[PDB]
Amino acid sequence: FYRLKKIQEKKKI
Amino acid sequence: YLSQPRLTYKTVSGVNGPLVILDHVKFPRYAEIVHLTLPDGTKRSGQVLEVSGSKAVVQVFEGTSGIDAKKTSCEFTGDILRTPVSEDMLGRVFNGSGKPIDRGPVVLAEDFLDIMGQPINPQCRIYPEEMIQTGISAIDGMNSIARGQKIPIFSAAGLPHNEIAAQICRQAGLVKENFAIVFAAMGVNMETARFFKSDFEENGSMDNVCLFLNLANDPTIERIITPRLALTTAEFLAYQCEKHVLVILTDMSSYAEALREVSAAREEVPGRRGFPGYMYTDLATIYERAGRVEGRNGSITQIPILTMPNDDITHPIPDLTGYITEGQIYVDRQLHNRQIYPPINVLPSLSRLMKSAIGEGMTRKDHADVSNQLYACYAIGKDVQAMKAVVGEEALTSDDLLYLEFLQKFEKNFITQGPYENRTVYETLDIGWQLLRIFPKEMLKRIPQSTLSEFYP
Amino acid sequence: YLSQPRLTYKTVSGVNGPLVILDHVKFPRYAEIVHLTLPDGTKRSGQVLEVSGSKAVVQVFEGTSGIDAKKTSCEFTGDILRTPVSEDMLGRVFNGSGKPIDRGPVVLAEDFLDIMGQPINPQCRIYPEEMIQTGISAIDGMNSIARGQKIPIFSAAGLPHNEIAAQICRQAGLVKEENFAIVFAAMGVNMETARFFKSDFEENGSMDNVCLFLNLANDPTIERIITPRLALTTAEFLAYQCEKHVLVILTDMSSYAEALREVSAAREEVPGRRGFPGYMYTDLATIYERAGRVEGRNGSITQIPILTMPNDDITHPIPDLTGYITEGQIYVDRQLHNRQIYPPINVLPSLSRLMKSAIGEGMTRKDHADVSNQLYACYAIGKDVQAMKAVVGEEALTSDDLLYLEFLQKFEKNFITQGPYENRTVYETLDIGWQLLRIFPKEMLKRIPQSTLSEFYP
Amino acid sequence: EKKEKQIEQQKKIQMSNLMNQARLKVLRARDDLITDLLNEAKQRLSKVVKDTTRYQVLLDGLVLQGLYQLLEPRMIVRCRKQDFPLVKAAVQKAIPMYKIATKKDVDVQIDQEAYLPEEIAGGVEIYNGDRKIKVSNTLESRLDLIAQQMMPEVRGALFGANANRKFLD
Amino acid sequence: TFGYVHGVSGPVVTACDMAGAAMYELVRVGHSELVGEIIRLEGDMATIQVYEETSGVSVGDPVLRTGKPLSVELGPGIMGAIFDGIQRPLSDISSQTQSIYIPRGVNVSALSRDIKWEFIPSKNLRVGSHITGGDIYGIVNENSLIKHKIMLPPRNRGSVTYIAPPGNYDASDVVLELEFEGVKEKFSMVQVWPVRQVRPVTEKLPANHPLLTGQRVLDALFPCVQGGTTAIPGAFGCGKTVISQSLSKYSNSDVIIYVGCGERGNEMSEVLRDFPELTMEVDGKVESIMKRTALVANTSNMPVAAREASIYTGITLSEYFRDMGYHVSMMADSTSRWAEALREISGRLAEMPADSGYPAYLGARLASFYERAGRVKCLGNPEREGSVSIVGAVSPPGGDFSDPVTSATLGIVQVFWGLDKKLAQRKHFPSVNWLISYSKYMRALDEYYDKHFTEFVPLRTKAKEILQEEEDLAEIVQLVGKASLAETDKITLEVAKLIKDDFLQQNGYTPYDRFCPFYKTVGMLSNMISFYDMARRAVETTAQSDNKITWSIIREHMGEILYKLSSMKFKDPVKDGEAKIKADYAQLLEDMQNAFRSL
Repeated sequence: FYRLKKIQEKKKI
Repeated sequence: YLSQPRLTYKTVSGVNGPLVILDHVKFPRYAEIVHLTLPDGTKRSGQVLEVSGSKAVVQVFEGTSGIDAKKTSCEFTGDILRTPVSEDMLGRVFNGSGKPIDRGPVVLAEDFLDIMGQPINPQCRIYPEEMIQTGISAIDGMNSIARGQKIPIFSAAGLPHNEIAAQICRQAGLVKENFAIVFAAMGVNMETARFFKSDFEENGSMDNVCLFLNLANDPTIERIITPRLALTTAEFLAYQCEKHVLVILTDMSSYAEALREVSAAREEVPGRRGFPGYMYTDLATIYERAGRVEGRNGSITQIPILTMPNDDITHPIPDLTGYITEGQIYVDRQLHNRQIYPPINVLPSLSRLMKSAIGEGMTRKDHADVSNQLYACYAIGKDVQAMKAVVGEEALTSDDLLYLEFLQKFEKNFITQGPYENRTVYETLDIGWQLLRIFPKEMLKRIPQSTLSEFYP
Repeated sequence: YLSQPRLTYKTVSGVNGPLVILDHVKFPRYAEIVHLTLPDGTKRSGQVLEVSGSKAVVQVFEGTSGIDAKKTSCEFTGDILRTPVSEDMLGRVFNGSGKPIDRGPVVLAEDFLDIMGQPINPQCRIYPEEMIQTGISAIDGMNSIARGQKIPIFSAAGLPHNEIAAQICRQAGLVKEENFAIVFAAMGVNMETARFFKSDFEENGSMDNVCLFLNLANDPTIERIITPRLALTTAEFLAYQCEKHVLVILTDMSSYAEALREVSAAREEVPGRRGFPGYMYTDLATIYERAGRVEGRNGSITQIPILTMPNDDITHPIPDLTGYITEGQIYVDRQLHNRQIYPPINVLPSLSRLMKSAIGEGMTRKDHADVSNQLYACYAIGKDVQAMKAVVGEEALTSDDLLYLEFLQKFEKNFITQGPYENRTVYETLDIGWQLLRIFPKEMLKRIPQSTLSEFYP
Repeated sequence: EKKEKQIEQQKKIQMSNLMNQARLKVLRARDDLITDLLNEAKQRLSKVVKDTTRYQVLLDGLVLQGLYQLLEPRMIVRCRKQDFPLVKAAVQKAIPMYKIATKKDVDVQIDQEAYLPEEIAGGVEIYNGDRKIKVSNTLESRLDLIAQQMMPEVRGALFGANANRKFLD
Repeated sequence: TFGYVHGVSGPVVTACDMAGAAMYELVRVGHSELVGEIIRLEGDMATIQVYEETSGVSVGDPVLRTGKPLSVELGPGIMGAIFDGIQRPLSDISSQTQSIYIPRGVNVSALSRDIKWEFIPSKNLRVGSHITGGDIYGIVNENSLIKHKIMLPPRNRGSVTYIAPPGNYDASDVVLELEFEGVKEKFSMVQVWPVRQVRPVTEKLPANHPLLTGQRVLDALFPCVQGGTTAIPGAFGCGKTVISQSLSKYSNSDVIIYVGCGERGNEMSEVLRDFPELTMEVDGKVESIMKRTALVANTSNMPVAAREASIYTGITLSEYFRDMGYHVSMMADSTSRWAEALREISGRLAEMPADSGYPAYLGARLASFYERAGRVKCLGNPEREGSVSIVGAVSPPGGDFSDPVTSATLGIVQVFWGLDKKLAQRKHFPSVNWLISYSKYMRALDEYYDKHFTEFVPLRTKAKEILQEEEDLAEIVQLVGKASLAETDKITLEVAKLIKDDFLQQNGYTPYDRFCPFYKTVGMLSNMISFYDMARRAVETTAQSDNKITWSIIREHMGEILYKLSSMKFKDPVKDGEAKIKADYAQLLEDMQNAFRSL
């Protein structure tokens, strides 16, 4: 879950 | 010495959870403390976590609520969090943030001290070597409290640990003082708070106790700062005044909960069981303020109290607490179900400083050996009880009967104890020898021949 | 063939881990090779993994250290990496990047071959049918292999799998040219492993027909990505071109996986199970199947890689994915190693495609499959009764249970337990198997047909 | 028996070392010869430098290589100070060709402040305006490039193919 | 040029205006001089990890750059002192500031610039000779126990021009001047070295000599080798620190560097207090052991970033002394702490995580660190043979062996000493789980035993088999009680129990068991195995007779002899001659023989 949330947050840029 | 006016801001560029992001701050300072004004008449405070460009981030020590991006103001004092402190804080009771609640005036400070403290240089710290008598046989006889250590108290919900703390702080002494107590409470029931207060008032040593309180109704984030403040006060009294200060913390687990919450708000790296990855470092920072120093006769001892969520030991909180501290005193609910007033399971209760405070000159040469022998015998008692549980009474042997007898008499005499008694060390040793005499001479394999040739009969 | 003058670029717009980001490159090409100059005279090399607009990404083989945005320069070649190729590669040793590690000079590239290889028509491949004698009774027999197959060796840390590899390489031969050439490749190993393998190889005087590579633990991690493909390309050349029967020994593929993890994590690509990137299934497919004979040609490629096994996890991604690709597997168990068995090989999880290679008609002997199967089943029942033994005492066992226990015990004591340097023949192992069969009466031979049973049991 | 086994393995290791040394020496002889031939080629290049006419033609060619390669709006030309007027004339000759080849108007200056080191037998080099992108079209770089690209064919020419080279692809 | 502090967050700091920077260059940040390293570049911006607690730093604070990467100053004055995670003598700082706390930005010389040192140039050093690196060109008796050598730093060569005469010299005084190609250059008795660069060697050599440990358990069953490597995982309270202390006190090596990273400082206090008192005898002289040890410390409460620096500094020093021609060992305490530091730094960089939240390159870094070990033929014409051994200690959270840190370390080291919490719970203080432990240096050591203690070889094998067989029975004993087994089985169980209670147990804090010489262990095991096989053969020979000897009969026959065999462990290495204890063992063996024959 943590890894997926990290990539999702980075997807904004 | 600062002499410039503060800066005031209304640029509240955003909010997210317990954080507030400002914009267009002129040379912001890391770890700067900031006051602010809500649209109504109340006021709050916070601390800067990080800076980048002209943007800044702050954290509100008492929860964010109703803050208006247009109306509120901020005030940058330009300094890291610093507390007032004076000798006269003794006898006074504060809540979180040190605000008086005993109906006295503001704190008139002798000095202003940085909260975060500084590391102590290992070169110039003296190893503790003195033995603090305690009056409980489970502690002195088979472990050791020394002036300067930081042993914690493992406990579980509902179990009777508070009066253990009361007893240890009631009749503390030196084998053959003042013991200014500083007692910080972090998110605990009102009942325990009043219990401790009544106990100290009964002890009649109210001239030597400085209190900090935080009920569970108080703001959540306050708990992260609550203990550091008390420890700073203790350090002041220990080093600038060469007093012997004993320190007690109620619930480190609550502090851990506050910390996990803060870290989760920021989305930081998680490790075991949703904890911050760096909780080890902060626990080290809090726990490491201990031990005496070269040239000064003061001393700092810590007996923090922490609660495992359940009987599990591999939970990260007790595990890391074991890593930092040099031992631990275990409390088992099994003994509590059998109504033994100290429910101290001596077995998992290893302490590391029995080396340098025991032997000739301090107590006697035979202390360590009898403790080791008692360990071995109690352990074999547990094992034979396990064997009994499966095989049945009639399959055992005489040795098993002897071990069961030892187990029963040991739990009956050595551990079971009065609430208000005060056992001397020598009495504990006599009890130990009485217990040892149950076994024959030959079964005592943990004792040198030279010692049993003199003390066995 | 020729090409235009090469281009220099000095626009290093960032550095991040083992990657270096440039821009303003004119007509960048994917998988292009570049060189790097440092503020001093030191040189390095790398390749291109991503391209978009004038931006380009550059992986560095030697790692990253002291890289500047004002002194470091870059050079751009014109094509994919192409590497030296020659018969002289034998009798020589090289590092992870193929440079001469011994004192000999740069090999003379008789030709240039693409590292990435090139595909082969499935129709233009030939089944491998010749059983390769190994001498180990655990391998020959139960898990026979053929000339052109590939079999990984699953093993954990602290186990003597290296000894097994050396034993196999020593005794490699054919059942009845002279022998196999050897293309060895090391993937991040400590000095002990490499030195021991070197000593073993020079013991038999086989340096005249070994080309070897070395990537040690101290070397930069990124080199391991390129290291094994060089060895495979060279082996492919020797097999499909020189018609030499070769044996490629790869080791420590887990380090290859780790390097790929580094590369993916640096690029912030989508991760998957255990943080491993998705596409190493394709990558391992590329690195693995390069073997098997082909029509109209002689020589072959037999590939035995060695995979270390994190903890004891058969379901770990790396060994699992390797299971889906290779056609076999030979398992190593710490239990046998604790019981002092020099070839500690648990035969139960092992499996191979001897499925129609060790027929017996024309091959060694006719009974091969039957004896193998019966030993396998009896061993399984032996393990079962051993498990039942820990539940209830010895008194509760019937006569057949004791017979199974005794058969099991004698089986690992005799069949599995083989001494080093012992070159057992296939017929010898079959006879040993029969002697083990004789422990039971004929009526418990539930699997052997009537004909063979009456032929050999009496 | 183990004395005998020691003796036999001793002779085996000794012979293996001897064979390795033999291979080392012979391969070293081969590549030493190759480097010597490369040095001879450098000498042939150096004598080629001096014939004025073909040298001017080659400089025109190299300048046009640089023009077609960099493609930047601004350019700089560097060369050996002796050949300065020749390359000036070459640039004047070359600019119209590029103008009609790409339809792009570019300004070409010649660095008169810094010149190539003397050890460069000949050739030129181009920068762009900011002197961040470069392209070396010197004669030595060309010699290197064609040498490396030609190496296998020259092996085949000097020594012939191996007997085991049964087919090609 | 100079950068400016764009932003701060924890121990990481982004600095703009840093065009000329490069990776792994030292930098100074803040008005105070806070040392740090660079870890990421992006255009004109940069990233810096800082080794000091970050607080009270403004944006736009100046930042200085230097081309020197992280390095340590190497030379005399090192031993008997203590340093921080970076090379900073704590004692000198405490004398300089006259306080209790370390100043936030203290900056003092690594080595003293005033102590004088006697000097003796080499007897073969002539004007015009060549040494080309690695050659000792002088001797300094830094301390009575150990003599510091000075050799040309590697990557240096040229003829000899000036030679300093014998006598006394202070730091930075010109010792040797060298001329190579018209360039003159001077050297002193102190130099510099980058931390992350591997020092070159002539050649690595195989291990051929055992490295004792002073523990009956470790030396007997799971020996380590000089120049090798190992790891010691185990939960808290399993006494890893005790084993490290014992090894440092009673090894066979010359110099021991103890790198404590992320622990209680009370351990440092213990080392400071105990070691000066204890004395050791070599060359007919007794000297305090502080002279032969150097100590690098990093308390837990210190800033996180310094911890990697400490681990690197320690091995750099070990390397410098391996070049000197000595055997040295290392006590790396809690490398998992180093892993934790890596985790934090990667967290603040928003780098993609790997298993258990650690960075991907944890395995690579551990392998690189542990690769530095090994025996080495050194550079220089006067050949010396040195060696480096690393004895790491791991601290897996939860007490299991599933964390990636431990599994990574298992794949590198050759020797493994597992600890089991229940054993330390038993007060079986040297809690070594022989069942899980193993060692891959059994070979290349049999020659040593064949040359000295040939009988030990069968003995240990027999003991191992007995332990395994005990374990193989214990489960079925536990499931179903006694009175269902043959005499041989119970005999083996009981003798294995006494082995457990006596041989494996070892209390190193009593004065008489602080250290066990190897021959004592050999004799003890010999007596045990002799008794075991004698009893087993005796009972076996009477199996089919009319009077079967049972275990109860053996007890009635030899209870006192068993008691003496148990008390066998009470032999002090001092105050009791080797001859007398050996004779005592022989006499006990004769007694056992007589009692057996009488039956």
